[PDB]
Amino acid sequence: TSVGTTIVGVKFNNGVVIAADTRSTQGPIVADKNCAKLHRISPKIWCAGAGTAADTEAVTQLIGSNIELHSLYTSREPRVVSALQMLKQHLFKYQGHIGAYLIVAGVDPTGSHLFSIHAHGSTDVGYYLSLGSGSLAAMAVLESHWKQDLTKEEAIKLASDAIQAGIWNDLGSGSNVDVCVMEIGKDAEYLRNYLTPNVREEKQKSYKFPRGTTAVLKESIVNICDIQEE
Amino acid sequence: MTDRYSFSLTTFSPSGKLGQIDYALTAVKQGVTSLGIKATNGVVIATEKKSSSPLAMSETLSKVSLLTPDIGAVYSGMGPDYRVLVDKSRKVAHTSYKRIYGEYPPTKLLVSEVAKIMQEATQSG
Amino acid sequence: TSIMAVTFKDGVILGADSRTTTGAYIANRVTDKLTRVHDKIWCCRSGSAADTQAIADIVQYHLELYTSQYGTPSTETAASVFKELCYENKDNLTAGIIVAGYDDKNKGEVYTIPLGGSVHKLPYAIAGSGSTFIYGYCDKNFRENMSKEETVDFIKHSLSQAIKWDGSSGGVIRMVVLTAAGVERLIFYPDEYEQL
Amino acid sequence: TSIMAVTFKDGVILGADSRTTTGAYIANRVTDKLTRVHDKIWCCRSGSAADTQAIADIVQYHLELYTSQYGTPSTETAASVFKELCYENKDNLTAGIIVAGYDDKNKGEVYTIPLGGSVHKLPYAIAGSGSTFIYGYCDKNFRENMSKEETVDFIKHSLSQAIKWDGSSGGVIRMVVLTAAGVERLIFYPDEYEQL
Amino acid sequence: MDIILGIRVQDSVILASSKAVTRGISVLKDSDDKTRQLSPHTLMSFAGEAGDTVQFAEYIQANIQLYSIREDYELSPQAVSSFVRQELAKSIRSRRPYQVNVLIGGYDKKKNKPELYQIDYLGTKVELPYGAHGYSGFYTFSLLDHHYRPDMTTEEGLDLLKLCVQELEKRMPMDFKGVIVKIVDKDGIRQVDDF
Amino acid sequence: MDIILGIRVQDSVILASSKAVTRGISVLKDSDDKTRQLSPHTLMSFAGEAGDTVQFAEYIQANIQLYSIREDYELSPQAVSSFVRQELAKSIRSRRPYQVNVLIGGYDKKKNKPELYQIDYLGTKVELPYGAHGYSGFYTFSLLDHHYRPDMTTEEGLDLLKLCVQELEKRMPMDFKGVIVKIVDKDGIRQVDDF
Amino acid sequence: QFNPYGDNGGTILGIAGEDFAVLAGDTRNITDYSINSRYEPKVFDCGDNIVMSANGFAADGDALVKRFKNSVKWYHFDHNDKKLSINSAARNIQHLLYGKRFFPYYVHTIIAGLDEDGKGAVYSFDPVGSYEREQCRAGGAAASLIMPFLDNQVNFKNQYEPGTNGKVKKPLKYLSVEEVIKLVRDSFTSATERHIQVGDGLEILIVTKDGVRKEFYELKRD
Amino acid sequence: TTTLAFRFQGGIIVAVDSRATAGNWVASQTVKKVIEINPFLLGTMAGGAADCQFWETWLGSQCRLHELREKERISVAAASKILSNLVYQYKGAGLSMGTMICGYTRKEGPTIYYVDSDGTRLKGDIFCVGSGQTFAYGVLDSNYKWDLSVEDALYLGKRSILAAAHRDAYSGGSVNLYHVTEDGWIYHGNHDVGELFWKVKEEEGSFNNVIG
Amino acid sequence: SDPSSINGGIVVAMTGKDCVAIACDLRLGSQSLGVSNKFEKIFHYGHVFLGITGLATDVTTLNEMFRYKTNLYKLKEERAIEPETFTQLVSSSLYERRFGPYFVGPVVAGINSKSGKPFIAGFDLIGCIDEAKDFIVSGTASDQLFGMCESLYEPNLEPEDLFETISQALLNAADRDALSGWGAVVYIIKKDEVVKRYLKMRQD
Amino acid sequence: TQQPIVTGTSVISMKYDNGVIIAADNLGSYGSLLRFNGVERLIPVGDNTVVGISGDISDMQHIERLLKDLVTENAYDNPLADAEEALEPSYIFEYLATVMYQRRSKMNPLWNAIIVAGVQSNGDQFLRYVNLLGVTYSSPTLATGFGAHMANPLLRKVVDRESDIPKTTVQVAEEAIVNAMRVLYYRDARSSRNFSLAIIDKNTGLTFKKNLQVENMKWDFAKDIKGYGTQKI
Ligand SMILES: [Mg+2]
Ligand SMILES: [Mg+2]
Ligand SMILES: [Mg+2]
Ligand SMILES: [Mg+2]
Ligand SMILES: [Mg+2]
Repeated sequence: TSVGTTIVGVKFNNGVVIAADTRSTQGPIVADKNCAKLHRISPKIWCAGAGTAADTEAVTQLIGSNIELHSLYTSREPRVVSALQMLKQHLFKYQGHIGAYLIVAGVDPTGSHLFSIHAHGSTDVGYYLSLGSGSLAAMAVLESHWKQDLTKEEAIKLASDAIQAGIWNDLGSGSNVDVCVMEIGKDAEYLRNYLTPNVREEKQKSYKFPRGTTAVLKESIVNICDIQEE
Repeated sequence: MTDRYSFSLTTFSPSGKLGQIDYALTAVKQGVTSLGIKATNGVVIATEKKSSSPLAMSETLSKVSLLTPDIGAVYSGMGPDYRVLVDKSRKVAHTSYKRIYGEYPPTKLLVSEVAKIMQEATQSG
Repeated sequence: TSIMAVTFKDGVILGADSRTTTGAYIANRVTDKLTRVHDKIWCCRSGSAADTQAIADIVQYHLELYTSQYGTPSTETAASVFKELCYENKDNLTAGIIVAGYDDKNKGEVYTIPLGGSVHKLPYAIAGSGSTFIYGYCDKNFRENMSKEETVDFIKHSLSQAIKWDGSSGGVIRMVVLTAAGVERLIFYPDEYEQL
Repeated sequence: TSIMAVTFKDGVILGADSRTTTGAYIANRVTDKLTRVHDKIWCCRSGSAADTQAIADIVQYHLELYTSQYGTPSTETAASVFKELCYENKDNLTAGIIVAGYDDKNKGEVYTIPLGGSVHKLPYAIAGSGSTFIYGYCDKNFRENMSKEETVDFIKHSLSQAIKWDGSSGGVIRMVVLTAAGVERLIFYPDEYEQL
Repeated sequence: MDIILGIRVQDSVILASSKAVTRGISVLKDSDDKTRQLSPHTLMSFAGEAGDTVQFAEYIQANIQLYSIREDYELSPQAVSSFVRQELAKSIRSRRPYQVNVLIGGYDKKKNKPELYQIDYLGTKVELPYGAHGYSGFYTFSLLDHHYRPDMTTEEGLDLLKLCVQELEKRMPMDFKGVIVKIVDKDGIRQVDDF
Repeated sequence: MDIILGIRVQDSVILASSKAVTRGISVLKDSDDKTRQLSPHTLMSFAGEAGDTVQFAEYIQANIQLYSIREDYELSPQAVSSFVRQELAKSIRSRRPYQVNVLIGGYDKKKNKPELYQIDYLGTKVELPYGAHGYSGFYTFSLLDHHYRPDMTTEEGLDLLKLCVQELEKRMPMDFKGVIVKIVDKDGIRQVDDF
Repeated sequence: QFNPYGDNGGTILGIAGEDFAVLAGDTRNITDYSINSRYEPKVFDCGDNIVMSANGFAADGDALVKRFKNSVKWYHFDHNDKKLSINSAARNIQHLLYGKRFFPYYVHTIIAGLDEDGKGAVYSFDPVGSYEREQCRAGGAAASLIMPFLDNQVNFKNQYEPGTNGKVKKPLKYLSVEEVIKLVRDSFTSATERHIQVGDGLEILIVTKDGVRKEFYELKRD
Repeated sequence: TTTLAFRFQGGIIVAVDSRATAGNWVASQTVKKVIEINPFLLGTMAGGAADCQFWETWLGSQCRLHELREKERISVAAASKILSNLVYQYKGAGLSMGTMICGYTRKEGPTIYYVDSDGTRLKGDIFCVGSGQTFAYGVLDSNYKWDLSVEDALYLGKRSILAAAHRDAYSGGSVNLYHVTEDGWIYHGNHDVGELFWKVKEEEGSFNNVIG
Repeated sequence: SDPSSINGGIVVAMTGKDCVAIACDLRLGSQSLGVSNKFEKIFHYGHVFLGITGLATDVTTLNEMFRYKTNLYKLKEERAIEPETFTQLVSSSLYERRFGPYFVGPVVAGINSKSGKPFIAGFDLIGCIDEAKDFIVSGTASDQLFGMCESLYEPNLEPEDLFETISQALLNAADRDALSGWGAVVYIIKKDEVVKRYLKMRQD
Repeated sequence: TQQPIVTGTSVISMKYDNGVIIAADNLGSYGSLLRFNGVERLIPVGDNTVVGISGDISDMQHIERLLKDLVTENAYDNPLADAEEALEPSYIFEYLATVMYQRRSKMNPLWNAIIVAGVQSNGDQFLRYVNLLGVTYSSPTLATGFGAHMANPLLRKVVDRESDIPKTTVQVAEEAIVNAMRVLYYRDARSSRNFSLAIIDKNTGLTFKKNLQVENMKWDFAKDIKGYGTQKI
């Protein structure tokens, strides 16, 4: 299991919202400071992934691909329960070896939905969920401020506040907050870098070198063009 | 059981004709007219919705089909053959391209894949 | 997990807590462990959540296909399908399932399928980590042919004690009542059952 | 092993089964697990028989030497001596002891000392492998200030259930009653308690 | 087996390989030739796990001889080395990998150049002026780094090789029973029978 | 260390011990003398774990030299060997045992007889006409069993010893860098400086 | 099984100037993926114009600093209030560390100050007491991120004078205290960006002939 | 690490590299692997850095106590044996030491003892210890003579460390040279391997495999 | 034992104003033993550049595999593959070996021939894409490279300034790694000219 | 070396303008068995200090006796035992920290995590942590076990740095602590509803609250949750 990440999902009046931080790590080292953890399965079905990053990306693309073909075959817009069933049966078959822990949310003709799924293939239903190393920090905020019949504005606020708890308190999480809002009868709105509370301060010094600082042995032009005419 | 027809059903006649292909083209000739026109800023494809009965809801029968978000298809000939080819064309755009390059295939290459499927039904057992 | 199923005069009732843990962390405090495999055949799940969900989904599929061909399956038939999956795949599964159903011919029936994949038809059954603490209580307090209200009280009191002592159990007490009249869901909150 | 001690109006009663096993073999079916460390301070032993016998013998020695110097020790003092031995030698011991005694000033008192060597003063205590199955029953049925006859029934019924479910428990139910009137031994045979 | 050395000079490649074969406690043979001629102007020496070494070498030899007959043409040293690398790279993820390290010394008749390729059992290929496998490089590379020149004659190469073997015979704990030395040049392959 | 041999002939005891010292990868020395003179007519050779060998040998040497001064008398080879055995037998049940095997070659001036004692690190003592430790016996004992006579001269003993060393140099995988040979007789101890 | 050791993260940095020395360290204390404290001082004034930090397992770190401070106190008692010179302190710390050779203080220790000629001094220790006087030394979690930068910007490694193309090295000109502090701040700002255990705050202790001065700077708290 | 010491007509040459590594990470390029025991005795650092540092400065203290008590310079034999007997007491506990104790006295002449943490104590003419020892041995063995001049011997030691520094990944940084005479050791400077390599390559014509 | 650190080596890539730079060391070793100082880790297929660190046999294999695949791509597509597309191909190819992976750390660098936009990307051994705006690092001295890049890098550097920045980032990172060094190469890539420069560095 | 048998879960705490607050539940767990339901894990020392302890209960009872003995010992030959020479929170902590580190150094630890909360003679707030390893640290908010993961994030929203302490009243601080205890009851499988809470204020002294309960719980939303994906009934 790769350690990191804070992701949440929150149900509201007329839809569902998911959110995530933007830090990806390899051990104690930050590989990418502005990672995109909110993945699209279909236009109005989005998921966020924790655990092995390649697995969350790969399993999302595969099911997303099969969901698209299914949608074309049936002449119907994809359902969240289909994505859930296809994800869980794939993950169960690989007995946890595909380290994908996902929060799946979306809207479809049936309504708005929010599920979690765990690498071994178990799934859960809820009004508010959290996954990743910062899930306990996030869940603390959710358990403190969640109520029934939240508005769109209240749900976005709660979701991002839960991610912030992860950002500040969990070492596996950091940088920015990404948000995606899926409302019934509307286009899903992906809000990349919805919050940016971690811009690096200006450095004390410029480290631009004088030209000719580096010692060079040989120079040559590299032929990137194809074999030429004449 | 088992498919015991492992031999070609399309073969060259003494004159060099592939009979089954010619006869397939004859079936296409009997089919309802469809057309395509290319403009500078777009392409149009069109056909007639020849409804078999007025009790039939001809909107439920799609002769013009989306293959990818930027590619569409229309036909003339046997409808059921077209329908299964659209299913195969949609899937092959993903399996042999989108799952590899993370983008939809260019028109010419998807056409190439559909062409290959149709060629194989002309030589396979 | 604390789960049980109890036959009574008018049929059978399934009961369960709502806590799911990952170690000492409660991953879900409002879980639904009472799962429908047919209209009036339900089950209580214990063990691996992934395994028991996978098994239940396969059983639901089997009984749906059975119904399309041969009409409504018996509770025994449902228990047999559960057993077949649990027994044949015992090496790769961690699943303890109680099957409960209502026929009109057979009325309320309960079958328990422990870890090894054996089947045991019983008047009532208890399972899950919390069940250990109520073997004494349940054996002393169970009677055959109880009323609906008595059976609800029996399950409510039993699971109350299981929750009290077992850290892996908790949350709400969910119940599903299976009779000729239909299918009724019940829920009981902490403030109710903790004062019993 | 199934052991318990219960305070009541007139004092305290200790209860125990009589089975001792080596694996699945019953090495002794008529064991006395109720052991005297002073005239009206007794204990119930669970865990390693060698360890608990060694501890009890040392405690009996300590309380005998205490009595010669300072007069009759309190039940708290006896519990403290047990704890000192169990805590300080926790790495090398497997002992779960319930201490029960009667003072005239303090009346009936019960102290339980689990594996780690902590002390817990309680109205009643249960321990041993069989105790797990009667947490529900005992919690539901215990009342403070019961009569002698009620407390005997409570222990008899409780250990009956523990014996029924736990293979490591069985044989006769032994009891020792501690009151101002003195020390009374009771014994109850299988044909009596199995039909409860 | 143990020590295999290679050096590419002006007009030839020289391969030196130990003669000992040891079955744990006893030295069973002291005249073993750890090499196979793949083609008239390409020689391969080898060391690694018992049985696998000869099995691999003869398998490669058979394949190159087959190519030579089919095309009536000798593959370049580079082409042969790439074929050998692929076979070892294929082998490393097999059920039971070939535990074989090789040196390929060849004279390219088209370019009129000697070429030495070092390939380990993983399929790690490098073209070198001089190379070795195992611990051989640890004792010899400091001498080769010092004395080696790209314009050396064959006789100078043999003298530098003697100095390398002398250092091996001094500081190595194992008795490898001397080396068989072979030269690969424009005229083909020949063995130096006094070394 | 590695090979230590002993042979008792008519009028002397001959001990042969290898010269190599190997620190894993490299041979650090090729002139090491694996022996200590315990008294004027008693010599001990040794092999085993590094450090412990020399530490044990020098400890024994110090003790025998102390006895010699205290009593103004040289202990018999038998008496010295018994003392050495006891020290090793004591050591084997210690916290950290001496991992040292020894040969004790002495000339008993009272009986006018050469004597060879073989003692391993457990304290297992045997008096022998010829002996060894480690794998040395496996290669040499068949030759000694064939040629050995109790009435051999010192020169014949050295010749039989040469045949043993030649067989070791042929069939042993390790290069032990030859042997230092010492003779113990009525006149004391001396080293054969050409072998 | 009981593990007597732990890892409290943290990163420290010592630089010796011409007539000054700085010892800096972040103020974040952690276990696994949790923050224990955003401000837990790690660099200490030990008296006699010496500053010290023992980074790694904080319990051992606190124990060592405490015992060294105590050693300074007793050095004054036993040797007529003589000032403990930085070289003498360094040798003393070696013996404190090597005393637990077979159950080591799991820390990387750095001390800073001035030598007996008034020049800047930094000493660096491994867990079991091997030490050396150095010009520049980072310790702890992000040491591998900081040292290469310092090799380049303090010692001008791989930098040559323009026009000569590798023939003439960039001359090693002396840095002021203001210049060193700039490099320290940029080292920790960069480390904060790329290492999860580095952040919250930066505390720098500066040593001169006038005494020990402190400077504090905020670091990112994510 | 690469350390060497060899005896010759003019005394002893001691040469060492300067690199310390923790796994693949280069901890230091400025490590001192020659321990100045006293003005007449030198020891080399290999294995455990602390073990070598600590116990060889301790050895200096024992040597100082010896000459105070006996009013005479300690022999290299006696100095080396104090160290070997000490580490032998700790055998099994996990000390890590591979060192050359080097000195030049009246009674002995130039003397080198290889001392090891498993109790080994070997007198010899040439010793080389560390991860790059095999490379340095090659240059030493092929160029060593007893009748080397002090200048040529110093270069040989420098060149042998350079050989190891080039090929061994865990050796490098700089070369430290010492010359041990009867009147004491003399330091012959710190030589950066980066600058030394190119200098030697050009002047010597060696390392033709490397482009410069 | 650890396959990703048997051979050693590093790769770093950076973006600048209308340009990208990719650089690598030249070492191949067998743990402590240096084996080759000419083992280049950067390859190119048309105008797309690929650096690969890790196990050297897999470095060679993957180069041959992506040459294979980009050659077929070009024949069928009738155009050279673009950096964005190639990145997805590298990701797909690595993930197909999910449970028997190539032990590598690939790095893509190039300029899109149609948009002119500079592009860099990095991968773990199993295909996860890191698409950073600023810089990508890989290899046994990746920690050191992260430290160098984070402090030395600034956006919109001109080609000849970017050369100095990336060169100094590589050099000083390699000199703090035992298994990296033995020479270095830097590619400066513009929309229709690429310059390759071998750097002078210490050889220990 | 041992293993904890009977255990206590989180201890949580924070500073406010005039003092400190500390809280811990009344459960003594025996693995997953919620064995003992009336365990006091906050132990007051004098009228200025409260020591909160998690982990092994047998070791907690041992520490409880050490503190009791410390008060006895301080009173010996000490006329100012209830005035200038009374035990300070800083004295009590340093003593415990010494013991904890010594015990871990003998490879025989007291298997606990401890938070010492109090107010010093000069009115300064004292809050510091120590555990089985002898590791110590201070912070405006401190918590052990689960509390570290779930309580700290909530408490840090009230006091995020040192300058927030004077702006935080006792009512706001207690509210935050009580909410955190509810969150822990929702999410920690080894927690109980019953807890104790102690306030040490420089003006009003030590207020020790027993038999507190988690209240205002949200469970109603559970009735709408059905199945684990597709189930509607
Ligand atoms: Mg029984
Ligand atoms: Mg023997
Ligand atoms: Mg964070
Ligand atoms: Mg000594
Ligand atoms: Mg090197």
